[PDB]
Amino acid sequence: HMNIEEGLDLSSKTPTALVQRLVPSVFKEPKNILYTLDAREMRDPEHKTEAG
Amino acid sequence: VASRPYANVDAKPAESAAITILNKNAAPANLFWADGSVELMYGKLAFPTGQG
Repeated sequence: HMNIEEGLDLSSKTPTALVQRLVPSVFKEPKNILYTLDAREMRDPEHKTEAG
Repeated sequence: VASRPYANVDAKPAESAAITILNKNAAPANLFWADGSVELMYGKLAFPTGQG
């Protein structure tokens, strides 16, 4: 973005400073789900299938 | 009355009927059976393949 300046002679005027603004974009902490099945519970495959 | 076909003893105990213990001393047992009463169930726990 720029300043406007007025008149024909600008020798008294500060030129516009170019400012190279930057927008950050960042990952969150990863989101997870945890469950467990014991070696008895794993005998029924619907537990893994439905929990997945 | 519905229990009478399933009866296993000839009479109900008398009031304060005495108890006789057969194992007067500690002793090792000799075991007897007719086939089909004494059984082992066998099962397998679901230890997963491919995982770990």
